[PDB]
Amino acid sequence: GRSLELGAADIQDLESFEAGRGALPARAYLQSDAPRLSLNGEWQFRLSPGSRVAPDDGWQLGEALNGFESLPVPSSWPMHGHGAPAYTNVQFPFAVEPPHVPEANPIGDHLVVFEAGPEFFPHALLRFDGIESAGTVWLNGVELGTTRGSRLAHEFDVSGILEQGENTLAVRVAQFSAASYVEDQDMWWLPGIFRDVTLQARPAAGIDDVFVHAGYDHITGEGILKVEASRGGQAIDAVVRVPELALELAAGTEVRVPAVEPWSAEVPKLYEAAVSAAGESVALQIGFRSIAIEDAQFKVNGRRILLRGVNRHEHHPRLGRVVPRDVVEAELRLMKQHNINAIRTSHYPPHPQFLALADQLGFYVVLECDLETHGFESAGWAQNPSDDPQWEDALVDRMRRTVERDKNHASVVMWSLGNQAGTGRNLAAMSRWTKDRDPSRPIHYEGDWSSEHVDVYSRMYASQAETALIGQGIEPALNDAALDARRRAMPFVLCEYVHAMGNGPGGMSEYQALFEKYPRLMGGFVWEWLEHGITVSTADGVDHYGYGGDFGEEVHDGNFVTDGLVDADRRPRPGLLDFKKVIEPLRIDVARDWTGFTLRNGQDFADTSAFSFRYEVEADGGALDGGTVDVAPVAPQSETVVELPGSVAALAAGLSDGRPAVLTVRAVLGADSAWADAGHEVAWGQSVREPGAPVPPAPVEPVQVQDSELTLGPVVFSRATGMPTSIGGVPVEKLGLTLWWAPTDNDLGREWGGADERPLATQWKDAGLNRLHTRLLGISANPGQDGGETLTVRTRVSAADKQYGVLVDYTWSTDGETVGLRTQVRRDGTWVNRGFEVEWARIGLEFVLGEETELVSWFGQGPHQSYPDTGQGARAGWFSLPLAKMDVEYVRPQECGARSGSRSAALQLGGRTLEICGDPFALTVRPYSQDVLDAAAHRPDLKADGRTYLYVDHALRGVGTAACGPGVLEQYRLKPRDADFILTLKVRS
Amino acid sequence: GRSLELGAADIQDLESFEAGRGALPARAYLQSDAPRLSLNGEWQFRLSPGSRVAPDDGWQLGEALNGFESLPVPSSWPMHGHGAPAYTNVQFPFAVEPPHVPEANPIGDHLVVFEAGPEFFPHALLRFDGIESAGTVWLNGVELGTTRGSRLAHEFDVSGILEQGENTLAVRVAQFSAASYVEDQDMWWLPGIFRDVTLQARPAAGIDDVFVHAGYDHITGEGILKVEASRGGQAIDAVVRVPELALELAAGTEVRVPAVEPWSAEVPKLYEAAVSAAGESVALQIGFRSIAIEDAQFKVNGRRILLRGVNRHEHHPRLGRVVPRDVVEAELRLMKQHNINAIRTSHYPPHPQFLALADQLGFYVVLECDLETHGFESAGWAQNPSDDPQWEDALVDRMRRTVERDKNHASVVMWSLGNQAGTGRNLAAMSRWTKDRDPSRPIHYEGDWSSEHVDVYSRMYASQAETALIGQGIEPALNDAALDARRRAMPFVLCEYVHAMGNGPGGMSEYQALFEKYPRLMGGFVWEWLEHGITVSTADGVDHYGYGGDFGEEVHDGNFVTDGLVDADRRPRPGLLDFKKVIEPLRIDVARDWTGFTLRNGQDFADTSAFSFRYEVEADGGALDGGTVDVAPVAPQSETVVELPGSVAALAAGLSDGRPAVLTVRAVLGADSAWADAGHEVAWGQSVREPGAPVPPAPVEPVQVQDSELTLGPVVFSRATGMPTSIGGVPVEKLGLTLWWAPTDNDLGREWGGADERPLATQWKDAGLNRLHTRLLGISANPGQDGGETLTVRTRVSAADKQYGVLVDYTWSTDGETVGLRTQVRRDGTWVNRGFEVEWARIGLEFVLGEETELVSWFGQGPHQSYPDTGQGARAGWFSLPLAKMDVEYVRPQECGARSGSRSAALQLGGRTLEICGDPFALTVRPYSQDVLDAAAHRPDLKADGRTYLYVDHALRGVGTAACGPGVLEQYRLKPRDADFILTLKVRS
Ligand SMILES: OC[C@H]1O[C@@H](O)[C@H](O)[C@@H](O)[C@H]1O
Ligand SMILES: OC[C@H]1O[C@](O)(CO)[C@@H](O)[C@@H]1O
Ligand SMILES: OC[C@H]1O[C@](O)(CO)[C@@H](O)[C@@H]1O
Ligand SMILES: OC[C@H]1O[C@](O)(CO)[C@@H](O)[C@@H]1O
Ligand SMILES: OC[C@H]1O[C@](O)(CO)[C@@H](O)[C@@H]1O
Ligand code: NA
Ligand code: NA
Ligand code: NA
Ligand code: NA
Repeated sequence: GRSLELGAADIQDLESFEAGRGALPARAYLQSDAPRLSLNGEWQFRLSPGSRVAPDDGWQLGEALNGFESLPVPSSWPMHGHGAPAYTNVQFPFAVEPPHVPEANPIGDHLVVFEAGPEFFPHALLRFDGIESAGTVWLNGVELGTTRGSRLAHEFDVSGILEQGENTLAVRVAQFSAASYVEDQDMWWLPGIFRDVTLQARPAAGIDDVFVHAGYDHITGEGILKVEASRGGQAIDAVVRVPELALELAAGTEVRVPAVEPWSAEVPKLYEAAVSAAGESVALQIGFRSIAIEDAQFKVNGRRILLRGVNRHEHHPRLGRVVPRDVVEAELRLMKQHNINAIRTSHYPPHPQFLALADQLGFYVVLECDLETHGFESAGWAQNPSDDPQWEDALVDRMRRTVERDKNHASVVMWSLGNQAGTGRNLAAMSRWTKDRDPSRPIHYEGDWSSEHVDVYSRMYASQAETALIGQGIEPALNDAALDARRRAMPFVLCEYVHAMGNGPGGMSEYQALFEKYPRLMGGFVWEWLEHGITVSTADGVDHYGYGGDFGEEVHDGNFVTDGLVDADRRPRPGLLDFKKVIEPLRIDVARDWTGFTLRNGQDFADTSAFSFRYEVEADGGALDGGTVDVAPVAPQSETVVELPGSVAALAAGLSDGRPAVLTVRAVLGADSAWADAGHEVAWGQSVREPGAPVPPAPVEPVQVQDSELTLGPVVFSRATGMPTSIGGVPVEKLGLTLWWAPTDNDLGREWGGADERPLATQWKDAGLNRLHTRLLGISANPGQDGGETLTVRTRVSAADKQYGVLVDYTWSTDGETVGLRTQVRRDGTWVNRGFEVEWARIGLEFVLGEETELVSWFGQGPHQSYPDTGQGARAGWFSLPLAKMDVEYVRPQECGARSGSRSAALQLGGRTLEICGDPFALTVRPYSQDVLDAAAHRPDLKADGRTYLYVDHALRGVGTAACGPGVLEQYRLKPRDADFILTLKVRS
Repeated sequence: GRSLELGAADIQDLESFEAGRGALPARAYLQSDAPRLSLNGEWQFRLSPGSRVAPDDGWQLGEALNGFESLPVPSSWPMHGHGAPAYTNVQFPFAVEPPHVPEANPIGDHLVVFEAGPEFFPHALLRFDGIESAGTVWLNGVELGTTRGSRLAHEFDVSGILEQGENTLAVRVAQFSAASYVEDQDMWWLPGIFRDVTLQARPAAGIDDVFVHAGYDHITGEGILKVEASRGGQAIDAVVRVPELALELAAGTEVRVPAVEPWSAEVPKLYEAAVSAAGESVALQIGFRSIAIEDAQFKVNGRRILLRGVNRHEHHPRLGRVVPRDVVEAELRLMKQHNINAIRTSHYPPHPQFLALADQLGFYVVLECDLETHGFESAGWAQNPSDDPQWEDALVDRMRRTVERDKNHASVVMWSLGNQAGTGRNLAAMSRWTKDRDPSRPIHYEGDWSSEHVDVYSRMYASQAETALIGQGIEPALNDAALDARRRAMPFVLCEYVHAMGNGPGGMSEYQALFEKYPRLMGGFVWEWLEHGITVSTADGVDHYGYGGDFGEEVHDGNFVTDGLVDADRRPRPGLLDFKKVIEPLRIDVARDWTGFTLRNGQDFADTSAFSFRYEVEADGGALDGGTVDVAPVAPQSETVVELPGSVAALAAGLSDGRPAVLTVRAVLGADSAWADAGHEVAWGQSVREPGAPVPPAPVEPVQVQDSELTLGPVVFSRATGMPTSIGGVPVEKLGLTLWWAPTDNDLGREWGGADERPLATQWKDAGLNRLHTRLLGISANPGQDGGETLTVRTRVSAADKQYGVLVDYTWSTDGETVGLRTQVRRDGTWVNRGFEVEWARIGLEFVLGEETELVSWFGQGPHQSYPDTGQGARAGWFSLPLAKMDVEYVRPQECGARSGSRSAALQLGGRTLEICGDPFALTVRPYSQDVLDAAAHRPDLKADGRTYLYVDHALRGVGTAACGPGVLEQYRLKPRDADFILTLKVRS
């Protein structure tokens, strides 16, 4: 007997190493006057759980369809109730045995009917800009071919198949195929026809492909122009016209434009052009720019540039991989509004419409091929497609389609072979093909650290320390002298750094100082631009983002998909506010005497003519003075000192010697730009006259003693515990020391190095920092002033089963009006647990009040959160926010919302108002406890309990980027130590 | 100013290093004719959360009590709604800063009123047999004293305080005190007055203490008798009478009884005696026995003994530390019924009534002092009370009270200083005091491996391998030559071994063989006798046991308190059934020809006269022959061969050469004993004629092919998957390979050694063994016989993200009646993950049937579960049980219920009956899946889903004792390997 299994034919095709069959030559995405009909819209769709059960019932004819239902196209079909999204980071969701596919393989059959007028005859084609991951296509029942390369475009000739009038298009899509083994990016698995489908006419004497070459000679200022045009792979006679430059030339000839204005991310000058043959005309946007590497520097138009980058995935919280155009435009505007100038298309080519937007708004684009075999690493890279000769044609095809589609856009300054694909022969073949095809753009690929087949040295998450050694050209040498000589002559780029997951990222300033200091350093791209949160609702109607595991995944990686500077709806996270400041292209150093400010132009090409420089002096009441000062344009990388009007300094000299006041100088847009309105803030700097130290109240009030209570002015103490039970009428339910916070995503990551690789969160739990207990040692009153007394309460704080502890003494004093509180902390015993030193999250106090807080106001850093190694974007001033807005809406709740650098605070408990002053402290106010915060997996898990949780911290730990990359830097760590700090409290009813 | 805190006086007393004040001389627990009044019953009780808030409102007078309510005494008050139980193993539930106590310290005020008649005047006392942990006692308002030593007795003189008529007793009990630091046993923390309270009259010319000395001369057979009696610490004139021995002697004089019958656990001969003065008489039970160590052997009455022991805690699932007397008697009977002969009072003296029961029923008792400082280990033993001079008086007091109370009982053969208390000067002081006081009993203590201050070498959980080296006297030497010479001359005891947590314990047989082989080995005590489950109910009324964490504990150790041979209600676990067989005191080896059996008397003193030897031959239908055979008494440690009646062997010779049959020889009690009825089984042995190999059915039926289904006789296959969808009408929902089981408690423990210390359960999860997936490679029919065909289904099984897999081929054959299934397993790729070899739990098949199973029957080992390194108690025969009874009711659900050694099985699905035959396999049937079993934390989490989960295993892993002690032994491990095995199936409707 012979075979009896079902569907072996479909599965054999899915297991194919080949690049897909039947498609036209890969070419550029071109704006053409040829008639076109978009087939996007409502299609019919049927889902089958595997190939062996996918019906073979002639559905491709579209007649008598059973089981089909409406579905929009383009779409990621798990976003519409057909199956569910599934998130994995590295691990494959199927057994690793290439090229084989699992039995559980969603098969989607798509069908649409459309009308083809006489414009699409004799010749036309069908274009698919993306199918995840394996498509088969029929038109009127005849097979056109298949598609491989989920984020790449495929075109099929329908001449003689397309019929006048009604036509029926059928597409079978398999989620998984052999191609899934090379599409293992860290993101959601989402099958579907997720990009545009277009019917295009191909008139005779038309234009199939165009290759624009627009160089710039920064010495002469000339533009070097050659525009290739071809039909069916052969060069053709066509006319290229550039009206603005008074140019008419034949395609295929190189000319020298006497003077062009060069293209850059800062000044994205574009010239409108058209290349036309008898039967077709293509409209182009030409940006003249040349890219070169010399003296170990990445240079554009003769100047080293600094990349202020992000890694941009394509994701939408409700449509999956389908990003509507208005979302693309909005988010690119938002990037510019935060001083971003570079984008890495992690880790695949974007929607083809993205390229023209990058050209127009101004971004340096690393365009990356759709290739990642990350899941093979855990097996020592055994069977890695990148080094398997059977995969060469498939991988070269991926690179070719990547290069051909976008080769005409000035914004693309580097080609990238892929991401986390190891090293191998097929990667070298992709580089060789690209170098031969387009030598005008350097090659990028991080996976091969030897850098044998690339033109820049790229790394991800290298420490600040190692980056400094690379910046100096003193990194350790490669074992191969020839390769080392090559790599040392390359400029260095961080294709991913300062992982922006949750609270953070920390340590951005230390990287940036190196970027500004060492020319070899090209800059870096933050990981990543957006969180891939998927919107989920409840019968309550409450909306929250879901992540890995929230969709039934047998195998997932949790919330590592929510690791962005903005949430899935492009709401900024605090890290973006800080990032904007870190990469600001102008440096403003306000003089302490308020006479002027130093201004350095950090841009690479533009001067300062685009900015209006404005100043304001704000005080306790409000603004005292302000205006605008004229600055002679400052050349790029140049420096000057700007005088402020004499009234500003005189105003500084006239203050009371205790009055706080802030002078802020800002650089805003003088006029509307393509990405923001006039007045938009780009850079800023401050100088502060800080408020004098607060006066401790004279201890003139005595301590009144009762059986179970002590009273000292407005404070009533529980005589049993020694802690206050109310201050001026507001109930105090608990007061104690804090040393711990609800772990951030970073605290949950392993900090490599040392024999201790427990995450900091685990070190804390093992140490008991989350379950502190306090023992009362004694209560004592002492002589103060004029019959007054101070009340000292001695305690020891520790945790169950631990011998180490801390002695805490609270000294209370009052004049009847304000309350003086002095806290003294002293280590008792060695703070070591499980053989390693315990580290602290904080040294602070937790006040639990028995009433809710409606409003929180403070003088310090704001408006958003700030921790020791973050908060660059938090400026000095007076701020006020409702309680809900003090919080930060991370998908997985975690420590957040602390306002470091606070000098004074005011909580409003309805009619009463609680004020806190003292030496600089961090402020946090929450309607729920830390234990509720730590336990919560999603924001709906957080509930108010009618209380106010007030945190006053004398010291804080940094947050770092330990979820992926460096942990907290040394200077921001918090090791157990003795400490003392003073506060003052007061209630206004 | 000076102090203002509350309750400093009470707290100062709780923090005291002293042994408690005001009590009478520690003495023996004596049965006296002096009038006594038990004050047990309903008391009044008030709970306060700490000393600083415990009222000082004169409640001791019992007048005008506010906040008091009824509570029984004795009691563990968290067992009655006042607070809650809390379980920790090693870790202290409070900060470790001796002698200080936490602010959260439940304070229980107890009060009772009683009448004192003229019998209690002039002199009387109050006796407290246990208070956890610190008691203060007032009678009619006057303080008698305090108590320390929670499981020790205290007596207070009330002469001149006790008043004629009504009296008021008030007791304040603090849960925590300085004493808690030395009472860190692995058990529930349970405050309360948990043992009897008694008013005793002390007539003039009475007897306060008695010290019985009853030695035995095994050469002459003489008894060496001296009975000390004293009053107020001075020897007194008193008469000792022993009627059975015709003895009248003065107390304080040693005499030589010409002939006594010696006492042993096997023959606990006791002589009734009375010692009397003018005003009081004490009734004693005297067992003549002498204990000695010679030639590195622990000897009683001149013979080396073998300890068949358990560690006995005192626990009740609803009363806490209060064990009712009828429960004590029942559980001690149950121990004897399972061949146990020794008890360790882990880790404190038991209720005083326990000692007379041990004397009467016959146990070798290690009586252990109330001392354990385990929680100091994690800090390098810093501050350990065992070596702190300030604790010497407190610890000597503990030992003194321990020794004095029970010194008169023959069952106590060793004194133990404590448990897991490290090493230190105070332990040496406790040993020195004990040696001087009672030299007739050797000293035990495991904590000091050098054994400097003990008379036996004790260890816990030493591997079988190290035990064998110790048995041979070739263990590694101590650095001190003098101490090494001493320890090598000591016999060796395992005070705890084969940890009996969950499924297990495994490896009991390997220890036992060493015990029988090496005289130096004294035996061992299983950890532990009982699970400390606490009963919990729901509104449903369903009862289940709770463990650590189920009572709100901030700090707990989960289900490690449920680690016993019986559950809290004394229901046997399978481990006890196996243990009974492992330690059976007779060895019965049935001859293969059924002519007779070898019989070895494993006892140390008794012959075989107490046993009736019975035989039976059981066959498929039922019993064929049986009767009783007369055995001449066999001396201890002697051997003989017993002939069986000729009809037995002739019956063996006459069987069909394929018929299964079992000959069982049993040793039962010939007459009622004190611990069981006549006919109770003590030892057994078997000889089996196994059934012939099953015949594979002739493959005469062909394979019928259809579009979506294949049929081969009674099996219908899904043509898409290749798996059967029904066999003879019973629906099959899934069929696949298994390599994993729901981790046992042992699988969750770390196996120390090797660079891999992940628990086996974690190794499995990391390896994906719990989430296997199967890919279909092909289906093929082949020529069988006379037009019949066999159907082969080739598959590959792996898991997501893994490259290793296994190829599984199912060959199906049928003659129309029975179904022949051959399974072939072959490794594909190296089964390595996270750098270490993957191990398998099993090689088997899981059948998921679409109907429920009411009954499971099989021929194999039973009735209870058996795994490769367990099941010693499972004997060969035919068994049948309802589905619920196939399961094992472990508190935390886990893998259990497998019946290894099965030759045939019959599941009844209502009207239809599914039969499985084949070479030996393991059988398991469950109404729920493995994923539900693994997820379940308590038995209510298990739910039936209307299906039958049938597991047929060709190979199984052992279970070991890795939760604490050795993991699975080498010969029971299951490393990935190729395998093949045949089965036959058949349905009877
Ligand atoms: O090496 C550490 C291990 O040592 C063994 O002897 C014993 O099972 C335990 O103490 C365990 O912790
Ligand atoms: O550049 C054009 C290239 O693209 C392909 O057509 C893929 O369809 C190849 O056949 C050709 O080489
Ligand atoms: O014609 C523009 C470009 O496209 C090709 O024709 C092939 O697609 C190339 O030969 C040319 O460089
Ligand atoms: O053996 C009697 C011993 O017991 C104690 O009374 C404890 O109350 C000690 O005072 C005495 O030494
Ligand atoms: O009297 C019996 C035993 O008890 C004591 O009197 C003290 O309690 C000891 O002197 C004696 O050995
Ligand atoms: Na996050
Ligand atoms: Na991620
Ligand atoms: Na258990
Ligand atoms: Na235990």
